[PDB]
Formats: sequence, C-alpha cells, structure tokens
Amino acid sequence: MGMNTPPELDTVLQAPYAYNWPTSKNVKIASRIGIPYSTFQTIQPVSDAPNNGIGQITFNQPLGNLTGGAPRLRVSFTAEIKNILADSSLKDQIGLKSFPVNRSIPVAVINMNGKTFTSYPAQLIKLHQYNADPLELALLSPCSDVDEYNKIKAVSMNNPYRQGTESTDSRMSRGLGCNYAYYIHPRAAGSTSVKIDFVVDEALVANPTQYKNIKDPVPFRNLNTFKVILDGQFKPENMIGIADDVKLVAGKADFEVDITGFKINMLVQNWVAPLEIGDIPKTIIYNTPLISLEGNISSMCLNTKDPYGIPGERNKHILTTHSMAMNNVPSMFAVMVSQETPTKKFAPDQLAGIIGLEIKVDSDVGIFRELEQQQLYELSSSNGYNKRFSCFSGALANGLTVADPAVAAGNKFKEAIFGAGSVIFFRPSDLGLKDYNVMANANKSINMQVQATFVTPEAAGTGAHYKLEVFSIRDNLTYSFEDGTFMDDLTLYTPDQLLRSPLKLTLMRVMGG
Amino acid sequence: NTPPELDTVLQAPYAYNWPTSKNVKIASRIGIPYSTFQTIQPVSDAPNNGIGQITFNQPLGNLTGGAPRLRVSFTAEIKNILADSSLKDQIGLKSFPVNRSIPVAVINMNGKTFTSYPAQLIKLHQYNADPLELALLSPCSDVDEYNKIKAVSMNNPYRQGTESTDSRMSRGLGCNYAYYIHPRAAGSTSVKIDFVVDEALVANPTQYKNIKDPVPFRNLNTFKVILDGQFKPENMIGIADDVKLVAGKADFEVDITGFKINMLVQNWVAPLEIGDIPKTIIYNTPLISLEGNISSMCLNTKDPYGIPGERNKHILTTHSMAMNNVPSMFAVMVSQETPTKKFAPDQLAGIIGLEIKVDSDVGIFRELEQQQLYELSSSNGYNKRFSCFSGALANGLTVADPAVAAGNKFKEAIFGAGSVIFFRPSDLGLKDYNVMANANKSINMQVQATFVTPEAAGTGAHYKLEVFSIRDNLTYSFEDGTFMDDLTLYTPDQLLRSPLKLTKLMRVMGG
Amino acid sequence: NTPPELDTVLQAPYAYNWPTSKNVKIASRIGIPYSTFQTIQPVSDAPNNGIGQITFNQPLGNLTGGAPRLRVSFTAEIKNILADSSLKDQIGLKSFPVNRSIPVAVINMNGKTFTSYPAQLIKLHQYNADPLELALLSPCSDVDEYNKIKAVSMNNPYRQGTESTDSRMSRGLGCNYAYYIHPRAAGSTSVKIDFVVDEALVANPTQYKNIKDPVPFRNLNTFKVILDGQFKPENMIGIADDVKLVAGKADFEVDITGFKINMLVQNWVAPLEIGDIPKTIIYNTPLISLEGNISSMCLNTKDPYGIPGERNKHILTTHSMAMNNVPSMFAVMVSQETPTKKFAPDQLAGIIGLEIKVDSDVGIFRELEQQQLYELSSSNGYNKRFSCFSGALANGLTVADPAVAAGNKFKEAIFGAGSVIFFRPSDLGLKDYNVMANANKSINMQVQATFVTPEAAGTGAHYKLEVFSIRDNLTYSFEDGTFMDDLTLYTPDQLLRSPLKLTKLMRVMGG
Repeated sequence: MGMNTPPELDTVLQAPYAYNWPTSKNVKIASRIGIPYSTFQTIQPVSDAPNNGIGQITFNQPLGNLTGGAPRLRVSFTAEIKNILADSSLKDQIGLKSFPVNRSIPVAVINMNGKTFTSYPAQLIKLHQYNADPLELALLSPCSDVDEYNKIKAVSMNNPYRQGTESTDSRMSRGLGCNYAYYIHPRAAGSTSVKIDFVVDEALVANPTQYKNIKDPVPFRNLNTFKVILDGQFKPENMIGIADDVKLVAGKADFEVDITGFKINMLVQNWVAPLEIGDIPKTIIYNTPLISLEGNISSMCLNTKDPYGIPGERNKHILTTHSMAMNNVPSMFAVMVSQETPTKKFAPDQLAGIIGLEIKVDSDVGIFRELEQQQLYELSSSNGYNKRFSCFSGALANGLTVADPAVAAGNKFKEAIFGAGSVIFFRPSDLGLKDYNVMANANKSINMQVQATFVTPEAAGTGAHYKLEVFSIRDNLTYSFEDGTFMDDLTLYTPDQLLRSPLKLTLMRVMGG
Repeated sequence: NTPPELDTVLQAPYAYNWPTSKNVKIASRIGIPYSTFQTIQPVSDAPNNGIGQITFNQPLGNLTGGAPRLRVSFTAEIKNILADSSLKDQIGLKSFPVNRSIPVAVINMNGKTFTSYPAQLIKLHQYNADPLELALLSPCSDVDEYNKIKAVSMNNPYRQGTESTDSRMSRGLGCNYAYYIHPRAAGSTSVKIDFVVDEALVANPTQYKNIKDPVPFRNLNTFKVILDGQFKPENMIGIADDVKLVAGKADFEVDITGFKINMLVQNWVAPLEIGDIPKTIIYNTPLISLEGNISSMCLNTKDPYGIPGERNKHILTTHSMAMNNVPSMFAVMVSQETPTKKFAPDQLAGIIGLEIKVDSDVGIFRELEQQQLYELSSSNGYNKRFSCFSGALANGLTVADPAVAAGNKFKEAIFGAGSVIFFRPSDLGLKDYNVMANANKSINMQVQATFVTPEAAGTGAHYKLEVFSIRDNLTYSFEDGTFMDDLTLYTPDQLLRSPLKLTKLMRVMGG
Repeated sequence: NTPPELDTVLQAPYAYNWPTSKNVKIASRIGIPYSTFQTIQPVSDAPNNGIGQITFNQPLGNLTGGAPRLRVSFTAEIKNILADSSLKDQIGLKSFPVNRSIPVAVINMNGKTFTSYPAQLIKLHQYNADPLELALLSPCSDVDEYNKIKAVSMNNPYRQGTESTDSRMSRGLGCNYAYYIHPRAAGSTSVKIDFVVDEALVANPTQYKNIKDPVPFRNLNTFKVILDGQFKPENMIGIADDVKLVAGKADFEVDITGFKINMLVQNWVAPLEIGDIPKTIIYNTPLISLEGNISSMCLNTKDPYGIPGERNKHILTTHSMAMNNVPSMFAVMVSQETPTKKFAPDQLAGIIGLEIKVDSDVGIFRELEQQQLYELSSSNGYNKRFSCFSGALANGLTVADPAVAAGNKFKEAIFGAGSVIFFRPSDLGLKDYNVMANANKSINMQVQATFVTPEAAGTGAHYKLEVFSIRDNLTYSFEDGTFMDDLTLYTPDQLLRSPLKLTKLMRVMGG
C-alpha cells in the first residue's frame, strides 16, 4: 500500500560464555546450607497395619520445627499370585501398576494444627500422571511409566514388566529388579503360584503435600498436630500388574492374588531451621491445587461393528453431562471417558478414545465442534498431555496381527490391542469465549455442559458401561500463620481486577495461572 | 603474585525462599484458543495419487497461527511382497513425509510471495534441529542412522507402537500417526494401508522452529499457499530392507489412492488485554540456498566393508562460489544421486576430509580428521551418532563371518547414512576479521570434500557434493498490510564495534 | 488470622511479546575456531601394548582449549573364544576407557604442576555427573547397572549401533566409536578388533565438567601432559559374561598391539572483539582425594541370592580421618578389591547402612535405610537406578526356578553393581554450625558402612571401604605467565555472615 521500509535494528556479537572470563570482578565463592538427612523420621501408624492392606490407617505424630513438604509412604507386603499355568517362566510378566501407593488410597485426610484437608489421591494421580513432567513423576514413584495400550505382553518390547536387566532406561519399567526392592520366593516343581515380597517408597499425593516439587519442596513449620488418615485400599487390583500373555490353569478365568504381611510407614525429614536463614516469615504460602469431579454421566455402550474394523465405522457413542454449576472459573478442566468395570483385575486401565468434544459455557454453545481427534490431542498436549497419539486415540494398535488371514474371524477380537484412550485437558482461555469475563480465577458464576463422542473396545454384539467425567483443577493456596493456624482458600478476584492486571509474558514466585 | 580476594555467599535451597505476600503474585491467563480452528480445503479436488499442483486460497481476519499444518490422508497399496510375509515391524513412513513430498511452495500474504523448497529444507534441518521441536513438526521425526533397516534389528524405526518404549524413535504403525491395514487374504502378495499425517509446513515465512508458541500473523486479506504436490511413494513410504520379494521382482510397487489434503491453522481475535498490536511485527524466516554443487562417477576398487583405511578416497571440489554477503552458516553433504531402492534410507557419503578456501585463504580444515569434523558439525547442532555421520561399516561381525561367502558379504553390509557438516564463518579462524556473519562483504568460497562411498568393488555410482548457505533473513509485517522480507546485513565496521552478547522481553535474532 | 492480599498478573504466551524494532537486536557472531586444531604427538613413540609413560610437550601461543582430548588407537586380539561363536552384541569397551587407563597424570602450565588421578576421578565422577556432559566426555559413557552383561538381555551396553535406538546406551561396536573387525577364519577361537577412541582428559586443571564451552587457557610457554599409561585390556576391553570359552580356559586372553596416542586441542588467536583479556583468570578445578580406607575379608555364610534380610551384613569402619578444613562433598564406596574376571563390570558392595562421626557428634544417619541412602546420594547427583545402587539380586526368577539346581543358582545370579553415597556436610545436620563447606576449621571424621556382598555361601573376598573428599579448589592464571592453585577457604564467621544465594555474567563457584 504505502511507503514501508524495514526498521533499523541494533546489532550485537553473539559470543561463547567461555569469553566471559572468570575474574575477581565476576566470581563469588559459595558455601552451603541445605535440608539435612539426619533426624529423618520413620513414623509407624497408631495401630498395627491391616494385614491384607485394606482398611483405615492413621499416622498421628506431632513434629517440631521444620518438616519436609513431600512426605512419602513406604509399603511392604507379600503378594501370592495363584492360577498360573504350571511350568510358566513368568519372565518379564509381573510388576506393579503405575503409582501403586496413590492408586491404593481413594481418600486421605491430613490434619495440620487442627485444619483438615480432604483429598482423593487415586483420583488425583489418575489425572496427574498424564500431564505432569515425567522427571517429577519418577521422583514421585518408582513405578512412573504410564501404559500406552490396553494389553501388555512379554513378547512385545513396549512392556513395563521388563525387569531391570531387560531395561536400558529405568523410567520405562514397573518390573522387578529395576526401581524397587523385591524378592521372589523359591518356586517348587509343578507349582501354579508365586510369592513375591515388594517394598515401595512413594510420595503421598494429598493436599497440602508438595508433590509437584519433590526435589526442593517448601517445608512445613511447627506441626504440633499432624495426622495423616488414609482409606487404605492396598489390594491386588490397585497394586499388582500381570502381563496379558501369562497363561492360566485350566478352568480359571483370572489370577487370584492375596496380600499378606502388609506394613506401612510415613517417612519425612524433620529438622531445626539453620541460623543463617534468620527469622522465618509470619505467614507462609503453599500452592495446593484443588482437583474436583464437577460432573459425571454414564451409559451402556453397545458395539455393532468390529472395534478392530475400519476406524470410521466404529460405533460413535455420545455422552453429555448435565449442566454443571460453578461459582467461579477454574484454571483447567480434564475430560475422560472411563470403562466403569474392568474385565481383568491386573491389566491396564481402559478409557474410551474421544473423537469429538463440544463445550457449552453459559449461552455459548458447540465450542470445539470443528475439532477432530488429532486436534483434540494437540489441545490436550498444549496443556501438558504427555503420551503418544496412539495411546490417546484408543485406535487399533496391532493392525497387522488382526489383518492376518491365519487369525480366524473369531480370534481377531481376542488378539486386538487398543490405545489406552483419551484425557483432554483444556483451559477457559482455550475456548475463545466472547465473554471476556470468563477468566481463570474469576469469581464469576458459570454453567458448563460437556458432550464427548467416543469409541470403545468391546466386540461387536457386546457392550459395557462407560462414564464421562469432567474434572476441574482450581488454583488454591494454603496459608500457615505464625500462631500455628492453617487455612486454605481459592484465589478469586473480580473479572475487572483480572482484566486490568499487568501481563506476564515470560525470588518472585507466581502461582496459579 | 597472590590470588585475589573473592567474596562469599551461602548457597541455599529455593525452598528457603519462603513464599509470602512480599514475593507471591497470582496469575490468571490469556492464551491462543482452539475455537475457530480452521480446516481449509484446497480450491479444487486434490489429485487422487498425490501428484500435482495444490492451492489453498483463504483470507483470514484478525490473528492466524504462525505454524500452519497440512493434514494428508491416503491409502498406499504395496505390491510384490512374498506370500505369507508377516510384515511385522517392517512398514512405515519416511522421516517428515509431508515436507519430503513438496519440492517447492509459494506462500502469498497480502500480495507478497515467498518461494521456498520444503523437501530441500527439511533434508538439511532434520540433522541439526532440536529433536523435541522435530517431534512437534512431524509424527515421523526419527532420522535414519544407517543405510538399511531390518526387523531383526532393534534400531528399527518401523517397529510399531507396541514395540516402541519411546514414541519419538518410531515412524511405524500404531505409534504417532493414525493408520488402518485392510484385511489380507490367504496367499496375498500385497497390502493396503490407510494413513493420516498432520505435519507442520516448512516454508517461509512459517514459524516451524517455534511450533509450541509461534508468533501469529495478522490481517491476512490475501492468504494463498501453492504446493508442488509430489506425494508419491518414494517420498512417503518406508519398507524394511528384509521384507522379501515375489520371485522375479526387483523392488516393491506402491500406489497411492484416495489422497486428500487440508491446511489446518488456528484463527482468532486478539484478546482485549494485549491492547494495540505494534505497527511493524518482525519474524525470523531463515533463507536456505544451494550455493554450489558438483558431481562425479565414483568407482570403488576396494571392498567398502574392508579395512577402512583402504576404502577408496573420492574427492570433489566445487567451482568458486561468489557470494555478495557472508552467511551465518554453511552445510556440506555428498549425496548419492540415484537411489537403487525406492523405499530405503537416503544415502550420503562418509566425509573424511574437508578443505575450505575463502578469498585468498586456502586449505582451511585440512588438519581435521573425521572425528574432528563430527565435533565441528555437532558444535553447530548436528544431532546424530558418530556411526551415522561417519558412513563406516556398521555390522562388522556379520561381514567378518567366514560362513558368509565373499559374494554375500557385500549384500549383507550396512553402512552409516553419511555426513552433513555444518560450519559457521567464525569456525574458520580467518585472518580477515571482516568476514563475519551478516557482513555486507562479497566473498568467494571453494569447498573440497574427501569421502568414501558404499558401492561394491568394481562398481560405482554418481555422487553430488552440495554446499548450502543458511542466511539470517527477516519478514516484516506492516500494519497497512504490506509484507516484506530482507537479509539482515551490516558493514563489517558496524559489526566489529557491536557489543558482545555472552549470555527477558528482549529478543535476539540471527547469529 | 486472615489470608493476605496478593497482587494479580495475567500469564500470556511469549508469542504476544511481539518482535519489533523496540525489542529485537540482530546478532553476528564470534566463536572458538576449528582451524589450527592441534594434533600433538608424544615425545617418544607410544608403548606398543599401551603400558608406559607418555608425555606431550608443546608450547602453544595465544588461546588453548580448556578441555583437551586424547585420541587412542590400537588393535585388541581376544583369544580363548569357543569356536563358531557369533559374538553378536558381546564385545565393546568399558566405561571411559581412556581415563580408566591413566592412574596418574601431571600437567605443567608455565612451570606450575598439577598432579591428579584420572582413573580414580572418573570412577566417582561417572556416578553423579550430568549424563549429557558424560556423553561429550567419552563415546563410552553408559555406566553398568548390574554385575554381569549378557547378549540374551536387553540392557546390554555391547549392543551394536544397529541394535541401539539411543546411542548413549551403547559402548558397543558400530555406534559411538570407530572400529574394524578383522576377517575371522573358519574354526577360529580368536578375533582382532581395531579401535579408535577420542576422550576428554579428566585431570586438573582441565575443564572436563564444561566440554561444550570451556574457558580457554592462555599463553602456555610451557605445556606438558605427563601420563602414567596403563592402556591394558583390563582397563579398556569389555566382554559379555555369556561369551563361551574354549575347553580348559578360565578367562579370555587379550593382547594390545599397535597402540598410538595423540593429544587433540583447539588453539587460536583471541578475536579482536573481546578486547583485552583480564590480568588474572580463574578456573574451577575441584580437588578429589582419598581421605581414608580400610579393608576386610568378607565371608558369606548365607546365599547372596536368598532372602535379602538374611544376607550377611558386613561392617567396615574407617580410622579417624583428620582434615584441616571442611570439604564440599564426600563419597563413600565399598569396592571388591580383586576382580575375578578381567573384562566384566566392576563390583561394589551394596551399602545398607551408614553411620558418620564428626568431632564429638556420633551415629549420624544411623536411622537411614537403603532407600533413604539412595535418596541422599541422588540429592547430590547420583545418577543410576535403585537396583544398581542397592546391590540386590536382580534376576530373582532365574534363581527361583526349580529347574536350576542349587549348585547352578549362584552361577546364574546377577546383582546390582552396588553403591556410591555422595553426601555434603550440610546433609549431616550438625549441631556445630561452624562445620560448613569451605570453612578453615579442622575436623575429624569416622565412617561406618554396613554392606552386602555377592560371594557364594561358604566363600569370601576382600572389600575395601573408601571415603573420598571433593574440595572446592581454584586455579589462577596471571598474565605474567604464573599459574597457582589453592583451596577456597574462609573462617566460619565469614561464612556465617555471608548473604544467602537462593537462586548472568556473574559466576558462583564452589558450593
């Protein structure tokens, strides 16, 4: 159009940091203070642990001065696995499920100085495993690898039950002899069972623990009342993994597994604040996100076409939540469609493959209707989703095996493997709402409805119940006052305050988002 | 002399930076939405077999994503497969199959055309980009290390998802991209596979180096993307070298049908909170050019799998290459001109020596051997292992086996894929201090490469020495609608007096 | 109590930090050249079998690279291999084979000598360095997790390149280093392999912790590198534990011939644009020393592959170790004194308890169990999996198999390689607050380690407890030519009143 010339730009010479010569003008020498490993507490529960891992477990241990921000639970037990075909090698076929400690705790209550925090570790970790940093996840649990597909076989190389000697990268393995202590009892000739001792030391994922910052969590102060109350569900379906190609004794449909000798301790650092940090501030703030199930709905999903057939012909099931009333705007949402009832106890968890999503917020309807599955994967990945597309999609993963004419039509289904399925993370900012007041942390009431279209792995002429769940992740802070009091509260502001807040495009801490 | 006094600090964990009202702020958020995400159809029906011009013509208001993608879908039928072949872990796609299929692209923004060469760009870019970025660019981001792929071997990019612990290593089925294998009949010698690939377009001015968070384009009243579509099997389809052929057939025959292509890009209205957008927005849009090439028929007289020091040492030297200004980086590779198989890894020669002339300064790098040339290239981002770069014999035991008769040693030999050597003007240590990246000084360059090739004793083939320049180049978006692009050029004196950058809203481009 | 008011911000993508003339600058570049790269020959012909003193003596003008490397080449002949052995994925090199081969090194810069112990240094450093830096240090950077390597198992560093998806995992052929296997005759029981390895020298004052971008040395009128060369098979050559032996032979017999060694380092003139080089340049050059050791004959009476709680718990306690100042870090290791096989992984014991005494403070860490000791070591950089650290039985199914006779259970058992525990004085939580890293305060320390060993019931072997110190230590280059080095020591009172550092041209050394 007009007269345009590129603007003048100033120049610099990019040079290696090696030429920033170290001298007396730019070098200082450090000594060090740090969190010690002396007086590291091993805390027994108030009563002898339930011998099979099932029941309430309470830790009650006042602790003076500073306490580690990411306390851990150390569990030990013996698992007896029965109904194994005689003469089975079991090589690379036995291990633990992902995050077996937190999977085993449906609800936890933590009391600090009379303030109780109720959370749901099994629900929390099922989401968290999919969009956290995998480096933090390995600090959280020795069993941090997340299943990509709905079956695991020792014949396949992507096998989390490969033992340590079969694993080049330890983070890939939930198997024996790799990240956790174990002992296999001697097996008799002709035996159809095995006993394995396990020990697992895993960070507790329960508000207000600092499970997102395991290397360097902010300590707690002066826990004069400190109780950790667990709904203990340390049972085989929560903890134990068995490859889908282990053969069964004639006449048995699944393995029978028993837990005995269950023990549990809470392990946490405890220490006196060093002289050099001076006065600890009166009021300490902790980032303690609040994860909530906002809505759910289920249906019986019947397939009439082969799930291993042409992908575009797989039955497209739809579920839509009831309207979900919220008093404020969360930071993030997560959508997943879960198989309600596992058909096997020791196999990967099954989710549906979500192929479409439509969101209504207030009067704004049909949001994301133009997205297909690859774009939904991109959306979720933009918010941290950390697994491959073939997992997310729920597609048929082993098509050659199923396209084989030597596999009779009847056995094609039995041999088919699918992606584990979808979790879709989205923020209110992803929705492009015309209502600019709907911002994360706004104290504005909203109504949301979620429609998910999805595919399921059941055979043609069969079905199963699936549940659409919509979770919120809210920014939430815990406050430690100098007199001992703890409080927690959502970080809420008016839309007008947020609209006028300065942009952040890149010792100050910024929490929330 | 006495050591100087140094001040002391106490290193302490960040845990002791206690969060309080003095040092904590709470964020809300704005971001780029996934609503009104555009799926743009071409102006006319795509060629059924992927061959032909393809045009997108779609004005877009307000803000448009900086890294638009192409979603391709098609069926490939692979014929001449020995009956009763399992095909397990043997079929997939070549690296960056969408960009490999586009020899030339023209993008028009508001009347300004940008012509680039995606296939040429990605062949180079794949070797020194950040592998994390490459995985965001394409689902098929693993780059071959060796000149043959076999399902009997564990380094196999056609291992399917259930055989791959790390998805980034696989270009196979059931891992990073959607696929469907049609049922196979007893005794069949062919397979049909549906594929879908969503890959970022690598064509100026797209922001393919910043896929997570690219700077958007604005007010695209004219937006055209014109592709030379060459979505043919040799550009897209990979077949392991140990799949067996039907008797009498020299190679597989592959046909593409059902080809469809859409351009996918975000589009949205600027949030109220960012206020006015600046009058002139600047985009980093590097310009990659072939500066010179030369070829020869290279004949081997000694076994390429024999003593490495006895491998024939071929030499190619470019003609003098006249440049009007000094590029930021150069890349040297020696390519096998004619593939002997259509669905196998690309073959480069193993470069064992390099000598550079710039103006009157001759023989630069003559004292470097192959390990040092690997170190040089790696210091400029080269991202593969030494046994790839070197082009050396990779499976020495197999060839040393006395049960493998002399005639079959050649057929069984596997070599590194070969070399790409990235170097900057600053790597040359030129006595002429005026020869600096982005200087508006004319120079003349000649490149000599000494290299080894994988052909059998008593055979040969044509190899081409290519020297590429990578120049710092910027695109300017003026608020009146105009787009321009230009090299970033300065006098040597300007550059010689510029301040050093030895290490947050400030952006530094070029280098 | 009421929660405090907190200010708010809007988190926004960096894409909205629009690049404009107000926030963009354009870089040219200067860098460290690859021209005049020195390949320095030893003053006398290298010892043909790799055993003997080796000296490099080469004055260098201007700037010299801070991380010089050694390029070794040799042929290894391996004898006593069962006839018709494939050897597939069974031969390679041990971790850091060059530094493993140098028990002591002396470097002279302008008349100042620095004496260090590379083999001792690398045995520690491999366990808590950044693995990305370790791969720049040596092509053979993977560290053994278990005490046996078998080609039947996937965690096998002698996997060749074509069997390795990730090159950093492999110390095998055809992956990270050049090699050539000589043709093998029918019925032969030996193999000859040529190797070439280019590895950074780990010897004070080399900048081996910063290989990508080390600070250069300047104006070396005297530059000598004097090595105790022990480039012998037990230091360099790895052979999988499932390679079979010819009848009547107990171990392989390996010979090194044709040994050559050169020192490779960049050398260049300072660019005009950095102006004057400072009068005194400081280099971080940590001092690693053995502070104490003690040994015993450790006899096992229970099966090491039996119930873990019943494995014999061996205890070693050092004598009192007197130190004149407080080191930054300690490392505790219990080593098998005498290898039973020459080409197998190094064996350490599994440490299950540790108790530390410092001055009058006794029994520190007595409440920690093995998992907590692993966490402690990991907090200070320990970089391997728990099953390595623990020294536990790694292959319990094999041992639990009733088809494996009680007599063969031991032979088939595989254990973790065993423990290294890194700890800092700050980890000890001492009531004496004067005991701080770099304090010029005398202390006395005693270390007790409780550990398990892999020997069969009814047998034993000697184990040595070693406690190493890592001290913060600086080298100073004065422009008159003089070099000095010295510990960085301060009074406790100086350190106690020093400002906290809780979190770019400023450099902080030590810690």
